[PDB]
Amino acid sequence: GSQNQERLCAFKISHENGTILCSKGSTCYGLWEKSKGDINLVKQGCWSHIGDPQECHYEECVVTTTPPSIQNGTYRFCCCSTDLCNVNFTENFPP
Amino acid sequence: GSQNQERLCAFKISHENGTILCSKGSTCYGLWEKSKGDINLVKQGCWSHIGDPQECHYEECVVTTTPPSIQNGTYRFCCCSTDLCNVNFTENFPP
Amino acid sequence: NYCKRTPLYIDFKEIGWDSWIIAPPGYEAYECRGVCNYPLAEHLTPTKHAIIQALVHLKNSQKASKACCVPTKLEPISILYLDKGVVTYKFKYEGMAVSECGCR
Amino acid sequence: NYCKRTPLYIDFKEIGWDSWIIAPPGYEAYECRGVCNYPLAEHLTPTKHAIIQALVHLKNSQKASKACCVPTKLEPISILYLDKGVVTYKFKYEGMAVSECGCR
Repeated sequence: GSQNQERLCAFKISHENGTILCSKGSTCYGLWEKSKGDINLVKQGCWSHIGDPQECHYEECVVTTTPPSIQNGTYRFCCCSTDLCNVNFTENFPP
Repeated sequence: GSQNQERLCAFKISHENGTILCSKGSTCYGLWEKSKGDINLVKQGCWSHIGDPQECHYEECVVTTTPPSIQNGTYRFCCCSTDLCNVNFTENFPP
Repeated sequence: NYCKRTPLYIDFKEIGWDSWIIAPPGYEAYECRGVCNYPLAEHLTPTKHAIIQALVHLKNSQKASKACCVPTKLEPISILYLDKGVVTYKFKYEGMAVSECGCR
Repeated sequence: NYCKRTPLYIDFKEIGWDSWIIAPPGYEAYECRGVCNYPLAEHLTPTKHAIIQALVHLKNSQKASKACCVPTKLEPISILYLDKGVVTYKFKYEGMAVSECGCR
């Protein structure tokens, strides 16, 4: 919960049955790669609260930063602060 | 010797039979307390070369700094760089 | 003012490192700003050397410098980066964020 | 110039500490002086944070400070001191002398 700063997140402390516990206020994250209709899940798991990255405060997994130019701008990273929020991702790019 | 930076010093690595080995370029030291005819040996042993204290470069154990004002200026410290040089002490005060 | 931790955000895009760091877009790294005044407070966890040097600087500003306010405890952050085209995840990338400042 | 170790002698009498430190009369404590220039050389053993902050300072002198040249490895010295009238000998009094400088 929020009091003990624990959170359940999807996974591609044990990683049993596609989920993982993220303690110490850690958040869920997911990394995809997308090019037109092709979408592939790369990694899922915990994201440390240390450094308090901005977009990990969203309750949904939204990609709000323009993707890096590497691999033709195909990577899609998002982090979020509700349980199992990294199951899928929504896009909201500046471009 | 000087090549291996080892030195034998008096003692009041084992401290067998009143001597002790001072490695790593360490020097001998002796601390006495003196007030008129009363002289007493307090401690003997090794003095680390780290910090390269000035008066430890003497080959003889000479007290070349004015004693500290504590305990009526009775303490007599000296350090030296020859084997068993801390057996006794000689004085050379500014006062 | 006094040596404390102060905000500092790192934008990997703006520093030119999104070429190899996929995630995050940035993070709070913090920094340490302020003067180290003698006597050095305990929360600044001063070393014995920093205490001595600070004192010498007080007596003679030319013989020694002040103790410097620097990070004394660094914490790790989560990272995703590319290594020869290989995505590499580290839950704890050491030495990235400042949790405590002090005088050294 | 560049961040390096520089001489600094401590005279315990002149700093007023012979009241409790019987020996030595003094010792070479050294200090660290110089600028930390980007890129931070390897012998300065820079942390990841010091590298990032140095880069931000280069891009924007107001957003971040330079990395500071501070002692990164402290060594012990031998000491004789008084504790409530008790002579106390330590072959290794930690944190007293600087063996290596670096950027942090």
